[PDB]
Amino acid sequence: TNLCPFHEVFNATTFASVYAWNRKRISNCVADYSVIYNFAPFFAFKCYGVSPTKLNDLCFTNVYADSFVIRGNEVSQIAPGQTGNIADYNYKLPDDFTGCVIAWNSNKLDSTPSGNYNYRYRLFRKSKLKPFERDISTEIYQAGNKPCNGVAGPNCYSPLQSYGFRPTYGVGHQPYRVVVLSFELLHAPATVCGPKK
Amino acid sequence: QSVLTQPPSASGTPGQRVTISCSGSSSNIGSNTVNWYQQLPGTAPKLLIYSNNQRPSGVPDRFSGSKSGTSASLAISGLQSEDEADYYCAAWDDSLNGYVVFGGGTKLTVLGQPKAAPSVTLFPPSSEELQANKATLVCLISDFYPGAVTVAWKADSSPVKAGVETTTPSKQSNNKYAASSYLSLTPEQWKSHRSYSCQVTHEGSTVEKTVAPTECS
Amino acid sequence: QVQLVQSGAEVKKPGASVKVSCKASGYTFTDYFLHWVRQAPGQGLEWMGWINPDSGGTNYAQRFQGRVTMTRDTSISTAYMEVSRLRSDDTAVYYCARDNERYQMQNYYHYYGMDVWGQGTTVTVVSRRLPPSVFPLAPSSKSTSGGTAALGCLVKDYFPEPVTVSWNSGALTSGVHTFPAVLQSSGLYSLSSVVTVPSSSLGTQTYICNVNHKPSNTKVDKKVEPKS
Ligand SMILES: *[C@@H]1O[C@H](CO[C@@H]2O[C@@H](C)[C@@H](O)[C@@H](O)[C@@H]2O)[C@@H](O)[C@H](O)[C@H]1NC(C)=O
Repeated sequence: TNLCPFHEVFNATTFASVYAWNRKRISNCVADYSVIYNFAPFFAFKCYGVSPTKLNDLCFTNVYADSFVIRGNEVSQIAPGQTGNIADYNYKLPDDFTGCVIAWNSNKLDSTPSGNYNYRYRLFRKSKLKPFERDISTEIYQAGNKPCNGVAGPNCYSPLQSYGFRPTYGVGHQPYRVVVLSFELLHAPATVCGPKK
Repeated sequence: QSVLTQPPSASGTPGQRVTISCSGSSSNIGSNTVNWYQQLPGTAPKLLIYSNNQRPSGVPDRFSGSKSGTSASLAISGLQSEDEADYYCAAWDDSLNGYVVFGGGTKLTVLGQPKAAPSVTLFPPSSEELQANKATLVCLISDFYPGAVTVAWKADSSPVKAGVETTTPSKQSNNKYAASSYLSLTPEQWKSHRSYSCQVTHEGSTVEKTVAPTECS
Repeated sequence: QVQLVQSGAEVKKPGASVKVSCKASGYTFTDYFLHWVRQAPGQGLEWMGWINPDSGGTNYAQRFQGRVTMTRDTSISTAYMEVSRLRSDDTAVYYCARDNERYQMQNYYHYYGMDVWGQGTTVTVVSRRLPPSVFPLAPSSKSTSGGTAALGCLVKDYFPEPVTVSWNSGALTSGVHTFPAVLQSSGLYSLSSVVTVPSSSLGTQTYICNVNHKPSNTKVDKKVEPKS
């Protein structure tokens, strides 16, 4: 009977950085995905492992909403079988991904004339991320054989970098708020159904 | 199944910086994050490090974590006496269905305590115990540092061999060590020797208390 | 108060079964996975498995796959761990620890650490349980300087661990030093408790050591009389 708090995830005042993406489990509610369309035209509304015409006529054990902020030229990485700094080092989707990716422009909220600093992304990693893995480790990246001793320098780079979102950037470099809706099926009674049951 | 290798022991004086290594493989440390735990005696483990180098809320900044290849390391700068505990590393191992692997653990000893001579108390067999055809001598050693003593019993200067049971040294509440030794005797042996001594040798010096079998005493 | 409180100590015979409880409070019980870690005496930590209290899914270690069953009761926010065919090798402290990553997806699990830990449940696997023989260690006749005397309490030939010793039903705590037990060649345990008291109190104050050996359900009170 209760509606799923999808609006709370999309209407957050400040979104999380991609290296430290947020996650909320949606459970025991009616999932009417029309509530999210109060958020303007979407730059991307792509679903995988599921029929988009069935999004309001399906029951699942749980639904997961992962939210973060990337550049425009990086939204294509939030998809199964993709490469790049976001997919390799920040947020990785599995090949058998069952869900939808929803991205909209946030230049008017996530950019300042001086340059947004809190929105950061990981630039270096010794290995690619596993699907749905999260890396918040803040160690200096040792590119060579010489240890780094905890300070950046030659062949020793800080792993996290800021976007520096300014309003006068091109749309490819402007901030975009992404929400990844994950549909979970386990051998357990379903707690999230659509309005059409 | 897998084993994370830690040094069995590690030491350091107050104020120094101690490191504890954690050697794994490619399917555990080389593939996943490393977390660290501190365990005081008689206490559940406490999370000190997670996600390689992150500290939980309330964990002092003098604890530092690092990961490199298939190895990890915990660094305790500004060592304090309260940091004397067992320290464990752990990581997920992707092999088979996956499992958490704990390291063998490393016992940290904060050195620097002054020498303490062993305080020895010796108890003769009880009157109520002697009535049960059993005799036991109780020698109790306390308030000594470092924790390494050897116990030698004597029966009228004759070194008694069998019948002795001694514990291993164990920490007290005042960071000093304690131990105890027990001598088992038949009431006939108790009424066959004129005196019994408990000799406790600690760092060269020896402390000795002596009881004397006397009837009605 | 984010907390994990476990059930009391257990003593079982080889071949029997034990079911340990782990009750969660201060957080949504189904938000976090629960791990089970045991620790043999004087040994390190051993991982037994995790259970997802949202679904009931488990992941047992290969060593315990077959003898160990983890269950959940979301109604009372309690997780259960049941070990079958208990061996002597199973004598250990059993902990329940909370997985420190919220909202895990069971089919895409990632282990980052264990933040909240329970106090542990001691499980002792023994065939026999023998009660202790408590004897008084009377204070010496020679009154040493400082006006102090050493009253003792000898807890002898008991199995298995542990025993607790108080003095005067808990009224006397100052100067009490309960020594760790010795493991005799007979396989039994024996320890001593000693209290240092003023020599002038030996004629005005009663001293009774209270020895409790829960593995045998015996509570013995013994007075240590000034007696030479
Ligand atoms: C979304 O949440 C809004 C709360 O945002 C608050 O108000 C704005 C004006 C800023 O001051 C911001 O920093 C504050 O946190 C609600 O006002 C709003 O109603 C919500 N969205 C919708 C569609 O109702």
